[PDB]
Amino acid sequence: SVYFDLGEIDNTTGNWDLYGNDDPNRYNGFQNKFFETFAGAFTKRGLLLKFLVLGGATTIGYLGSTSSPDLLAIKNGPKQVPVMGPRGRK
Amino acid sequence: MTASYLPSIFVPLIGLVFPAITMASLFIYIEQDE
Amino acid sequence: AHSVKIYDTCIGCTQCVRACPTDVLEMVPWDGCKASQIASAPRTEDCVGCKRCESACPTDFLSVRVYLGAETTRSMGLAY
Amino acid sequence: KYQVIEPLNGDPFIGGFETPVTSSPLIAWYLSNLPAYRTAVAPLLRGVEIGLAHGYLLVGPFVLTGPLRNSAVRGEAGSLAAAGLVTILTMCLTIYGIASFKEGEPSKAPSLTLTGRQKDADKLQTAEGWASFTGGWFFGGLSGVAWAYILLYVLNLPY
Amino acid sequence: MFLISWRGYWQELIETLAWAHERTPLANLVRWKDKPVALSIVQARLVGLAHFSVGYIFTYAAFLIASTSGKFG
Amino acid sequence: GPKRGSIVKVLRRESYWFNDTGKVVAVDQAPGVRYPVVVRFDKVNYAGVSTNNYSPDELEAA
Amino acid sequence: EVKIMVEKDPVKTSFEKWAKPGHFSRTLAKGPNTTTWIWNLHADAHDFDSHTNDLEEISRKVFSAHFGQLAVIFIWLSGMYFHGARFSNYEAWLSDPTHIKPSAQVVWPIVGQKILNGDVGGGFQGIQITSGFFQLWRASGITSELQLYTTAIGGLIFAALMLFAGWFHYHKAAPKLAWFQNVESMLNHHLAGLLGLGSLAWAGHQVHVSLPINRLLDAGVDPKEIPLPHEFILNRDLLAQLYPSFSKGLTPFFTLNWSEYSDFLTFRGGLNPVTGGLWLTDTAHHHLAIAVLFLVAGHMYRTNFGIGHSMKEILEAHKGPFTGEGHKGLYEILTTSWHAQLAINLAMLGSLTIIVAHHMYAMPPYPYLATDYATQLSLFTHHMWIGGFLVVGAAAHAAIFMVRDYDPTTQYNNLLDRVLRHRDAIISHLNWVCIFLGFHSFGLYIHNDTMSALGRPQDMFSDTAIQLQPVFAQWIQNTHALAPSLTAPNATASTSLTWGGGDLVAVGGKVALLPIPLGTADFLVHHIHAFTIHVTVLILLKGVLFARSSRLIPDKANLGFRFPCDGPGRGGTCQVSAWDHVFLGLFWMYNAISVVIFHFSWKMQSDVWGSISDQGVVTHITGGNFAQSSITINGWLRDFLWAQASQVIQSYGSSLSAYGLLFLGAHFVWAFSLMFLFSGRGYWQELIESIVWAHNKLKVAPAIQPRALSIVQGRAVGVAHYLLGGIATTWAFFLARIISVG
Amino acid sequence: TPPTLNADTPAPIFGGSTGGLLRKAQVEEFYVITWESPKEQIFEMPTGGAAIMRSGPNLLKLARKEQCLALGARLRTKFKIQYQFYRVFPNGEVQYLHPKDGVYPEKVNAGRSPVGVNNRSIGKNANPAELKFAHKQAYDL
Ligand code: CLA
Ligand code: CLA
Ligand code: CLA
Ligand code: CLA
Ligand code: CLA
Repeated sequence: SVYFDLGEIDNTTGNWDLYGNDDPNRYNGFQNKFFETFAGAFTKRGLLLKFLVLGGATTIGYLGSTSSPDLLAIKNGPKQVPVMGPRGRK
Repeated sequence: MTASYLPSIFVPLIGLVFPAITMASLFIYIEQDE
Repeated sequence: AHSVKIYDTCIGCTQCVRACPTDVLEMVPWDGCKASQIASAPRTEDCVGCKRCESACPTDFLSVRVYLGAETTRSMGLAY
Repeated sequence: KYQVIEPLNGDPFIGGFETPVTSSPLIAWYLSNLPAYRTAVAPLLRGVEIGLAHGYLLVGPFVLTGPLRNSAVRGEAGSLAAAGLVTILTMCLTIYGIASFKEGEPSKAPSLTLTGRQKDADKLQTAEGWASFTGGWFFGGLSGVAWAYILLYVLNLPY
Repeated sequence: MFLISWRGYWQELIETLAWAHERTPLANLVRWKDKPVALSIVQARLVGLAHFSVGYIFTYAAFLIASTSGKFG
Repeated sequence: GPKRGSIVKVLRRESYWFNDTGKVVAVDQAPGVRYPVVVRFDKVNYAGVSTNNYSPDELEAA
Repeated sequence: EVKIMVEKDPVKTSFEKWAKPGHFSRTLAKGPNTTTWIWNLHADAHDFDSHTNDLEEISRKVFSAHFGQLAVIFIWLSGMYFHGARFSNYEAWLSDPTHIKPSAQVVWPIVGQKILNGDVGGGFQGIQITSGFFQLWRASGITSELQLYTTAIGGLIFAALMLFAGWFHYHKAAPKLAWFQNVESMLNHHLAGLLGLGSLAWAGHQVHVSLPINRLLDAGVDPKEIPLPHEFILNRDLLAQLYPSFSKGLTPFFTLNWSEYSDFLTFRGGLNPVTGGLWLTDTAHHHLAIAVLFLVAGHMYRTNFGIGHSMKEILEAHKGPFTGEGHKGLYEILTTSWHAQLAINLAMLGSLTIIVAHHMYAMPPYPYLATDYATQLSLFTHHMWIGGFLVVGAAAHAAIFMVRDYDPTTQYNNLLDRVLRHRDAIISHLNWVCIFLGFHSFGLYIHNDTMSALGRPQDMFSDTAIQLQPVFAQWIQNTHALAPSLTAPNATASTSLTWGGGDLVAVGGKVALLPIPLGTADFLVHHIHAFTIHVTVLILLKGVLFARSSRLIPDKANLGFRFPCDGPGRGGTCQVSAWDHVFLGLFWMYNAISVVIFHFSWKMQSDVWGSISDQGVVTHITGGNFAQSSITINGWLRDFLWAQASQVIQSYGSSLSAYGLLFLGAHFVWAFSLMFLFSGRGYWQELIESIVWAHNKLKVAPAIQPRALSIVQGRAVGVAHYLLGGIATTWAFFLARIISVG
Repeated sequence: TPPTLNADTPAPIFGGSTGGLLRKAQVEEFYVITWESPKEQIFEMPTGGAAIMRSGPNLLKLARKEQCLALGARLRTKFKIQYQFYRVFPNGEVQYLHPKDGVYPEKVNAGRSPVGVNNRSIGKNANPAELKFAHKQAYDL
């Protein structure tokens, strides 16, 4: 009937976890082993940020450089004649 | 334009990658208590 | 963290402490005006900058002055 | 069925309600059985699952409506854009983990259940936990984008 | 927007936006470090003046260049 | 200090009534009062009050 | 129980309280020390519930003020009728309503303004009016200036009468609080008596005078040869010449054999093919039905005659599981607080004004109304603005009630309490949906603009590129188009010509109405309308809910409804009251209504109006460029603002010169508003000191000390000037365009 | 005077609200207010809505200090009820704040020290141009 206490302070501050599934294992052990041996080295954040930046740099480089003529419009260039200057300029 | 392959190399490396890395560096420097 | 000050012109109107909605200003014995009362700001760590204090002192210019300084959680009035 | 609205955990002095939307048997079951709320499972597996789901769903709004949605490279451009989005999100997750988590703090996660049972906090709110989550999410997103592209623009069963 | 409306509205809006962020599942795993607050008073005046000035400069630079160079006198 | 009902002109540099005149009401003659003179003016200030107390060395022109 | 209650002579009429300017409130009755007394005098001149505290005097003052307002409205109406009688080309208009421009105002020749009296036709010279009074008088059966003169006098009489009542019921016989509180009998009498008998009387007037006169006007006879409106009352045979059903006397009505009244009591959709308006034989039937509807609906609530409902047992009976204690304690709210009634009344009246503005343009009820484009546009814009103002007023008064009339000691009745107890959820979700709507409405326009700017129109959101056809509106149109065959077997035609069904109707050249198409350009603008309305509701509802308290200021109700700010503390608390939320919502209401009226103007000039020629070819005014050019903001800039604004700007030296002048005048007023909207009181109060110094130097110091406007009056002045400038600019632009090109 | 000590008194009847505690109350300070009433009335909550206080002792925990002072002023003015409120830390360290010496800050009291009191008129502080490269501001002197 009382909603305060100094001992159980977490009961009187709303620190409960409203949705907690304490299940320790949900997937196939073989599949988990085959997933952690491949996505395990990606844990090192210090060696992942400097990997992502270089990957993205080289990716937008190769794709930015080795593009296609039909795909891009700024790469296909002008294929017509230029209009003239309103005051007889070029 | 002599090269004409450099504008395809630099503006992707200066309007996309440069902000992407400097914003991350500055966010790490801002949100740290030392 | 704001800085409250009480200069020696308070006539002991007690309105400053009645108005402050944070229990910051309190009365104190100090002879000299009429009734040996003066204001005092011991709990400046709780002032938000309401300036309700200054809007009450009926002195010539003022006798209680709030100077807005470093901002904190208590002074910002946050509840989240 | 009498009065379906209740305060949180029967405590009126917290900011919310136990409406049929938040608190309900079906809703609580569906929300507890999500990988981000399964507590004891290792963060890497949850990250893998979540990245798989997200990378698999993301190929849609990129291929159907793109700048090259009317070419022979229809699906490839959208798949590449999806992979770019997932690596960008991986970078954001990494910088969030660096800025928000320390390598000495035990856990910021809640520890109690809905009835005050002294359970254990989620290991996801650790620095290494978030690092594993980010790696698993990167891998899952890439694999999901690749699988979506394989199913769409390599095989049969159009939609 | 920054010169007509003042802070006490935006702070009382952010105070419920923060509630809405805290009381939702699947999105309270993330968490802000810096408490979100409304822009200050002088800061609001500064941002408003900056927007006003940038717009004032741009919509006239564009006009003076287009109306002239499009005719060249 | 000055007499009752005397018209004195203020010299307090941070007063709304600086260089203005006002008639004394009643100067308190206690031993330790720092601003005993009480003067009422015929024009309110930004706050709306018209009475204020000064020290005898802070206002006199007759 | 229910009886007459009056207190004989509660206030002696005199001039004593008249000589003392401030008398209602004791705080400012003393006198003007500073110059912020002249201002708040007029500010709280009408704050009846602020001067005193008893509901009785407040109610009496409210009653007498209503009577004064009615007197002013009567003077206005009598003036309009007298002008239509004395300085109007009405009789000439009646002989040729398709070539004579209406006009009921002339200008004295003094300083060259004589040229405002343009050549409107019929040998007349005056400003061309757009009130639509000529069409109303033609539909009423008025056919001579004499018949106007009299009614003018009539109005004047009522004016005096109203004034008399206004004095009487405050000074000789004023009621007491217990009399006003009888809401059951009040609603009984407003339903059965005011609306029911009023509709019945107007149906009588229609069926007796307005039908034969208008029918003879449609048969092409001279408006002077038409018999007078009483030759059809004292001669049933002269009236039966048109509707022979009258030959059957009043017998069909009493033997329930009144299916023989199908001559003048019809049910036919569409418009009259020669006047471009509804069939008066249909509006007579409509009013006859509405009258009996309201009459039988005026017997619901209980009086001292035993039977009837009571609007307290009705309320408490509705109390469900989800919603606490139901509607309990609301009958106590709406009978002991004038503000909680004004809120509902203003909201409903504003919404009703919007409904009226939407109905009248689509079903023109007056002859030659759809033809005159200027009148049909003004009647839309004016009513839209009125409704937009009234809804914001409703919000403001709900906030006032919540601030100083609500109390919890009786409001444990968990309906208002429950909605007050999840405001942090209501406002959060409204904020999210506002953001979602804003993005998915305006970002589409920005997309279209960027694409059409990048030379790639194939990626736009046009009707040729990716399409956004509104399917639900099209389905509703197709459903109403087929109603007179399946879901309305007795109605001969659809209710309106705007539905996809039907065909075109002409009124001698210019077109009246036709089926309106709906494409992507309409989808986008409808979503924009929804977004702006949602933002306005967000601001107003946030103000109303947080009028009492919030996390920032838990004791805001102690400060009051109207106050600038609670200090520069807590980071800053400027514009934190409900008055400031109304201040902020006025601008968004202005935005919304301006977008609506722009939509209507362009869509009508582009896809509805025009002038058809023989063989059927119809060319709209702009040329149907709304479906393609309204998908980009640049299109609204050039094809609507730049293009259509080309009539007002070059109107100098013509009869449309005043519009060209008021264009720039309203621009100046709008820009003037920014001085008050951007600045603040401290700078001006300081600057005023350096002027008071120069005044003292020359002994011209006023005794009323010149203080600067309060922090709230600055905002009030700013928003007032802003709204005046904007609305007057749009007024001048719309009129100068449509008068010349319509 | 010995500051009053907290207890486990009951709480007022309230159906809930969305203006209650937040995460700030479990990682930082939070406040709790108590009082004594002679009957069962209906009082307005400083967080929105109404609640029926109980007879005898009542205890209410809020999220700020200004909320407690607002509610307490409303009590002392409308119901004539005396009250106190504390501040509780995450680690359960109660701190007694408002009636620090029993008497409210309006009435004078012996054994009170003056803080922030300057022995001069406000218009006498030195300019901010002599105390430069010296962090004394203008008024701490
Ligand atoms: C401040 C001077 C300045 C500015 C505004 C620009 C602007 C531009 N250059 Mg550029 N450039 C400059 C100096 C400058 N250049 C110099 C000195 C060189 C010789 C090394 C070049 C060589 C160069 C190449 C080879 C190319 C450009 C290109 C471009 C365009 C795309 C941006 C880009 O890729 O930059 C890339 C910039 C560099 C690779 C070198 C930067 C040069 C100096 C060191 C930067 C100056 C620092 C600056 C003052 C500090 C800014 C502070 C600010 C953030 C507050 C853009 C119009 C591209 C283009 O033509 O696209 C159409 C392109 O391909 N630039
Ligand atoms: C909100 C407004 C809006 C919208 C809807 C679009 C839409 C679009 N833009 Mg666009 N644009 C906009 C504003 C907008 N624009 C603005 C303001 C600008 C100027 C800054 C531009 C500039 C621009 C350019 C320059 C280009 C586009 C392009 C495009 C197209 C592809 C974009 C893409 O890959 O999206 C991918 C979308 C996603 C990855 C996310 C999809 C969102 C998902 C479906 C939400 C699902 C929520 C879900 C239902 C919630 C329920 C959950 C439950 C199941 C549990 C698409 C039609 C491109 C184009 O060529 O178009 C033809 C292009 O090149 N835009
Ligand atoms: C026969 C003449 C007469 C006389 C001598 C009085 C005398 C009095 N009346 Mg009274 N009254 C009268 C007629 C009269 N009344 C009528 C006809 C009405 C019905 C409308 C009222 C309704 C009325 C009310 C409701 C109240 C009074 C009150 C009063 C007392 C104070 C009035 C005062 O100082 O305000 C003088 C006010 C004015 C001079 C303002 C006049 C403005 C008029 C009414 C409206 C004009 C609008 C006009 C169209 C302009 C529109 C805008 C324009 C700029 C474009 C005083 C005893 C008040 C009272 O006793 O309360 C203590 C009070 O509350 N009277
Ligand atoms: C049924 C209609 C109605 C009624 C009866 C009331 C009644 C009231 N309102 Mg209200 N209101 C309404 C509609 C209504 N309002 C609408 C539609 C809005 C939205 C804009 C508001 C917004 C509003 C606010 C924001 C406030 C009120 C207040 C009040 C109260 C005092 C009003 C007063 O003294 O004004 C005195 C009248 C004036 C000072 C006149 C001001 C001049 C106006 C602004 C300019 C008119 C321009 C004109 C059309 C043309 C200009 C050009 C010409 C002048 C040359 C009073 C109970 C006040 C209050 O505290 O309530 C208790 C308050 O603060 N109302
Ligand atoms: C043109 C000026 C302007 C604009 C754009 C806004 C915009 C907004 N106001 Mg607003 N306001 C203004 C003037 C303006 N205001 C003025 C003058 C006033 C004084 C009366 C107000 C008063 C006011 C109030 C009182 C309220 C708002 C609210 C809002 C928001 C509504 C949510 C929404 O639709 O989001 C949609 C946002 C947009 C359409 C902005 C454009 C976004 C573009 C299309 C996307 C760009 C793409 C990408 C992000 C660009 C990246 C750039 C990077 C690469 C460098 C929105 C941010 C409401 C709010 O907060 O609700 C949330 C609210 O309550 N305003």
